[PDB]
Amino acid sequence: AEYQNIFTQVQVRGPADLGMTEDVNLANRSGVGPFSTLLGWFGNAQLGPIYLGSLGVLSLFSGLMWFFTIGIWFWYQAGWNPAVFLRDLFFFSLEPPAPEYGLSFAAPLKEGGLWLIASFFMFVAVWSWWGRTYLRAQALGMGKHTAWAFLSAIWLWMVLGFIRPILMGSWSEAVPYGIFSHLDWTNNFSLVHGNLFYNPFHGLSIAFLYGSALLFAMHGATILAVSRFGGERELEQIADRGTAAERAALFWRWTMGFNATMEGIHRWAIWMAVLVTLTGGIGILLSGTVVDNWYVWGQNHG
Amino acid sequence: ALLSFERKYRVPGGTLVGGNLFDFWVGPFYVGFFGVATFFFAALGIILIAWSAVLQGTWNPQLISVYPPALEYGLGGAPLAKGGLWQIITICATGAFVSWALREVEICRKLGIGYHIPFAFAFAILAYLTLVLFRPVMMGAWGYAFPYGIWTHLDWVSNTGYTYGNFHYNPAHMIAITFFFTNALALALHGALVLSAANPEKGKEMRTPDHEDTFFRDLVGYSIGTLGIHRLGLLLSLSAVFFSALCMIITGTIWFDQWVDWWQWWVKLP
Amino acid sequence: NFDLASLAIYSFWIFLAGLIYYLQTENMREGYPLENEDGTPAANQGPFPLPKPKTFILPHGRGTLTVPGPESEDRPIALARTAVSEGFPHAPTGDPMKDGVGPASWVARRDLPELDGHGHNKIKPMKAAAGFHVSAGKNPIGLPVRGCDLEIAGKVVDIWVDIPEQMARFLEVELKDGSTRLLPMQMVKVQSNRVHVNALSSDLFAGIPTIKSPTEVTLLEEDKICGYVAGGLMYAAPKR
Ligand code: BCL
Ligand code: BCL
Ligand code: BCL
Ligand code: BCL
Ligand SMILES: CC[C@H]1c2cc3[nH]c4c(c3C)C(=O)[C@H](C(=O)OC)c4c3nc(cc4[nH]c(cc(n2)[C@@H]1C)c(C(C)=O)c4C)[C@@H](C)[C@@H]3CCC(=O)OC/C=C(/C)CCC[C@H](C)CCC[C@H](C)CCCC(C)C
Ligand SMILES: CC[C@H]1c2cc3[nH]c4c(c3C)C(=O)[C@H](C(=O)OC)c4c3nc(cc4[nH]c(cc(n2)[C@@H]1C)c(C(C)=O)c4C)[C@@H](C)[C@@H]3CCC(=O)OC/C=C(\C)CCC[C@H](C)CCC[C@H](C)CCCC(C)C
Ligand SMILES: CCCCCCCC/C=C/CCCCCCCC(=O)OC[C@H](O)CO
Ligand SMILES: CCCCCCCC/C=C\CCCCCCCC(=O)OC[C@H](O)CO
Ligand SMILES: CCCCCCCCCCCC[N+](C)(C)[O-]
Ligand SMILES: CCCCCCCCCCCC[N+](C)(C)[O-]
Ligand SMILES: CCCCCCCCCCCC[N+](C)(C)[O-]
Ligand SMILES: CCCCCCCCCCCC[N+](C)(C)[O-]
Ligand SMILES: CCCCCCCCCCCC[N+](C)(C)[O-]
Ligand SMILES: CCCCCCCCCCCC[N+](C)(C)[O-]
Ligand SMILES: CCCCCCCCCCCC[N+](C)(C)[O-]
Ligand SMILES: [Fe+3]
Repeated sequence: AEYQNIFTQVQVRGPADLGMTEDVNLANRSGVGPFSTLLGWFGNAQLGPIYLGSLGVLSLFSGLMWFFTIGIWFWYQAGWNPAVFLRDLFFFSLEPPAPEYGLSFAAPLKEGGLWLIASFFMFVAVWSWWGRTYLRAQALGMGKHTAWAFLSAIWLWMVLGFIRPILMGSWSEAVPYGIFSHLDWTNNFSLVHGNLFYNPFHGLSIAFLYGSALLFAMHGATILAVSRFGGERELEQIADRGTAAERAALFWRWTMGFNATMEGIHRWAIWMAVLVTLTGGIGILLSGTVVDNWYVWGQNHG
Repeated sequence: ALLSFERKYRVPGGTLVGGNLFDFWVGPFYVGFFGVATFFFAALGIILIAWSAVLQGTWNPQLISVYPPALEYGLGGAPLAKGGLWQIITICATGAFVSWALREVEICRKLGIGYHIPFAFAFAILAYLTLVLFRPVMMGAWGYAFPYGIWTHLDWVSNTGYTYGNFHYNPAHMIAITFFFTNALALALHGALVLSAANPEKGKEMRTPDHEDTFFRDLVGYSIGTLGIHRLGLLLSLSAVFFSALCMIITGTIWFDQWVDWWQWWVKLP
Repeated sequence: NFDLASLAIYSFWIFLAGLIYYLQTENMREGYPLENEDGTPAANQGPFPLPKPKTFILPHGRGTLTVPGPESEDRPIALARTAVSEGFPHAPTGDPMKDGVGPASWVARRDLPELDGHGHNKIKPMKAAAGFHVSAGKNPIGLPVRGCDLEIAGKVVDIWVDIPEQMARFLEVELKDGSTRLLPMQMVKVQSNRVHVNALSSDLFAGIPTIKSPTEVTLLEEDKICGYVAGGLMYAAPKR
């Protein structure tokens, strides 16, 4: 086979890379983990170090408390028997309070109270994780693009679980914590709202989800196709354009009539992906609060 | 016109078919034999869509819809206006998509670059063919294919979906979705990471790839690397489309019942 | 604009058009304005304007890049226009592999090595890379390098590695006259007994451009090396 740069042929190692220091509080850095030659066929072999500060400990603890709040509820639905637990694990479900409890936190533990406890733990874990993605860039002197893109995903999860349920009047509108049940929630969401395919923000969300697989296939293939010219060293190609960046651009110019730059393709990329959950969150948020039936809404507009 | 650096690359050579006969450009676009083939297939399929629009009686592109033949036609040809135009448009579509990929190969050769892009494009083409060819042949009728209309083909997705219950329970569908979501997550993170290095905080020099690795190690304890993320992005998006085709090739053909029951291989073990 | 959903969707569409227009101009920071084939600017540039310049401050005192700005190849291009009409290939006026045109092209990058985060050469032969060694896969050092003519051009005497990213990027290969050339890692196939190079025949290795220092490689040198090697796919093809 003419070499395709999809699996490293010769792995190399030196002293473990401890990373840039900049303004990182090195106290909160772990040691280096084990090297994985298996991973090294596809990407880097080095594992760690990781950074765990105040925020990371908070998010981890709160995240485990979310997982164990759903875990104990799954054991109680399994009558505490390890066989029904392992067998029906995808069927268990920690459901929100019923619509009568409204936006109240007085729901008993066994019909919405434990969901509210879990959601609180999840809300703390996610938002302290988001602060982490901001602070880890800040400590390194980097832009805040990761935190900003992460906000887009958070917007959807916030609309589904918190903002839309509140504007609707009851926690019962939020998503259940279960593998199969939240799938069922998703299907029934589209049914009760007159077919989500006619929510034009759902159509945009899909175009960008498809477009993200399109663009990443295009960009990943392109970079591999010019890796023979150092193309994956994208930062130095941005500061000092080489024949990799030029041939990459000319492939696409000659194919479809226009092209990117080494820097600019990553702006197309971040926006393609971010728009998925941005449009999606809007479409969900308008559902039940402004539009009860998307198909019927669609017919009268045009 | 040319990009400022383009001229040194516009040399003869690399064609698969025709020699230097089609070895030229029109504006930015390279032609090549398969450029001429793409143009012919695309123009014809566009003309028949235009004529299927006059047969339908609308010029509103949100309403035009070219349907495949009725299920009773099986895998046989159909008169123009009852699946024939769909049938010829599907042939031109397949011709243009395949020509496009071969034109891409000629472009790779003239530029001296790997062939990863037309290879990746082929996954999309096989997903299209899974839906308009492999699955309809497996099931015995062209009518199992989707119609060529902006909104009718969404109705096709919903009809097909709810014929098998909640598709959400199709395990190949679950895998494909997991790849689609993971891909957009990786795309957002890859775009964000490069931009956060090339555009650091105000008052800072450009970061280095070492900052990119440090950021993701600090964040999640692992950095896949600058080469790995492009391998991973290709692998995620192509695996998404592979399992999408697999979830549909196993639908209506090997699996006919509602999908929720696939799982009681698990819950009704003794 | 009927209800809030209609205002929202109409708003989002105006935003998306603004976003696409911004994204396209951001992607015109290199290579624009478009030029005619004689190098003069083209009349129709399209409906997107050139972006206002932006600056990058390169680390380690290497200066600042501002883009877009005045472009120039900063090298002679050995090609000649063929047709009075635009859209036809240009003809190499020498050896396209030695001249660096077509798929043998290189860019006049800075004649300095890429540095890592700590300001040290990013790419270093193992012999000067404090601590570096092979960790999995077939160790290529010492094995013969074979061309697309199935003859042996030399032997691998080292590996040039990415120090911060810990990856193999070039094989240093000794030629019959005792000199070395770097081979791009992505253009070789390391096998049980050999390193096969399908882009070049055995006798094209000596024409691989050479580097000034035995323990550092500049970006310019890398471009020259990688373009030459890749250009063999088209220009060494009579021998293949
Ligand atoms: C993939 C699995 C399903 C499917 C399920 C869905 C669902 C569900 C949705 C869409 C949506 C869309 N799909 Mg569909 N769709 C399928 C197959 C196709 C094919 C095809 C030849 O295989 C095409 C061209 C389209 C095209 C389209 C667009 C009308 C729209 C946005 C997609 C997008 O941006 O993707 C990513 C690609 C890009 C960003 C690049 C640009 C793509 C351009 C815009 C495609 C235009 C096609 C054009 C209208 C038709 C040919 C034009 C000729 C001149 C005649 N679909 C199959 C049957 N598709 C969404 C929508 O809003 O529909 C109204 C939506 O909600
Ligand atoms: C029967 C089902 C219904 C339907 C019902 C819905 C509903 C309901 C919704 C969607 C939504 C989406 N649908 Mg739809 N959908 C249907 C048909 C389709 C089809 C198709 C071809 O048939 C496709 C391709 C899609 C595609 C899509 C996506 C574009 C979109 C979700 C984006 C995303 O990334 O979410 C995934 C990303 C997230 C949920 C964000 C997650 C962020 C959080 C913060 C992550 C926390 C992780 C947590 C801490 C875990 C820790 C683990 C760690 C490893 C330790 N739909 C039909 C009509 N669809 C959503 C949307 O936006 O609609 C407008 C939505 O809510
Ligand atoms: C978008 C509209 C719907 C929706 C529709 C769908 C559909 C349709 C599908 C999924 C699928 C999944 N969804 Mg969902 N999903 C929604 C919102 C969520 C939220 C959330 C924070 O709101 C979470 C945590 C999940 C989580 C999950 C995973 C179990 C799975 C793969 C997601 C993925 O690729 O992540 C990308 C991220 C990563 C790969 C990194 C992090 C990975 C881990 C696995 C994230 C999940 C943590 C989870 C709590 C762990 C479960 C442990 C076991 C039970 C022991 N969904 C909304 C409500 N989701 C698919 C599936 O397989 O379902 C069975 C599927 O087919
Ligand atoms: C009510 C509907 C049902 C359902 C029923 C179905 C059905 C039915 C199908 C899917 C399929 C898919 N579904 Mg489902 N699905 C549902 C719920 C979901 C949810 C969700 C959030 O709940 C999600 C995320 C998904 C996700 C997905 C993907 C795994 C997949 C679509 C991508 C694909 O195959 O692309 C593949 C890409 C393509 C086909 C595009 C090919 C483009 C070609 C090669 C070239 C186009 C060129 C163009 C014409 C040029 C135009 C001009 C230029 C623009 C200038 N489904 C519900 C439960 N789902 C589809 C699938 O797997 O298809 C194989 C499918 O058919
Ligand atoms: C553009 C939108 C896309 C997107 C973007 C996005 N997501 C992001 C980001 C961005 C830009 C981040 O920066 C952030 C991140 O850090 O990524 C690496 C994140 C991320 N998106 C994630 C998930 C995710 N994103 C999703 C989607 C998407 N994210 C969109 C498609 C989805 C789905 C359903 O599609 C999921 C599930 C996370 C991996 C991460 C945010 C991490 C977070 O909030 O963590 C909370 C903290 C915890 C500690 C969680 C609880 C712990 C586990 C439940 C533990 C259970 C296991 C058991 C205890 C194991 C341990 C014991 C053994 C080891 C012994
Ligand atoms: C496999 C991973 C993803 C992928 C990859 C991918 N696609 C690619 C490539 C790659 C790597 C290309 O190189 C190629 C390209 O050039 O992109 C710019 C392409 C491309 N992917 C495209 C579209 C596309 N890709 C999609 C998806 C995906 N592409 C996957 C998710 C989707 C959807 C729905 O998800 C769409 C719409 C184009 C932008 C381009 C192919 C361009 C092309 O083939 O041009 C030649 C053909 C024409 C100009 C027109 C032919 C017209 C027909 C004769 C008539 C119309 C028939 C058609 C069936 C009608 C459909 C009606 C709709 C309402 C449903
Ligand atoms: C041994 C004991 C350990 C326990 C082991 C089992 C734990 C499995 C957890 C599954 C959660 C299901 C997640 C799938 C869907 C989550 C969707 C979601 O989070 O919804 C948003 C919500 O409304 C706003 O927070
Ligand atoms: C608590 C959360 C635990 C999360 C555990 C892992 C999460 C994996 C998620 C997505 C895969 C995409 C990850 C890789 C995306 C990297 C973007 C990038 O450019 O990184 C490349 C390289 O690391 C720099 O050179
Ligand atoms: C895929 C993401 C998961 C990778 C997380 C691994 C982090 C490694 C930390 C190892 C700690 C080393 N130690 C024990 C010396 O501290
Ligand atoms: C998404 C992670 C995938 C990583 C899995 C790596 C699989 C092992 C591949 C080994 C390659 C074998 N060989 C001979 C090509 O080197
Ligand atoms: C940042 C990249 C821009 C990609 C553009 C995507 C446009 C998709 C249009 C689909 C239309 C959906 N809808 C409901 C309005 O019909
Ligand atoms: C149907 C919506 C899809 C529209 C996307 C097509 C964009 C074509 C832009 C090509 C630019 C060609 N040209 C001559 C301006 O360089
Ligand atoms: C975009 C958020 C605005 C939400 C407006 C207030 C929502 C409360 C419920 C209103 C009921 C909507 N309705 C009557 C159309 O069904
Ligand atoms: C390449 C995909 C094949 C899709 C459909 C092929 C069916 C052939 C039918 C010929 C058309 C009959 N006719 C001309 C009377 O319409
Ligand atoms: C669907 C999203 C893709 C939008 C396509 C944007 C078309 C850009 C056209 C660039 C014009 C090329 N030109 C003339 C400036 O060289
Ligand atoms: Fe990249």
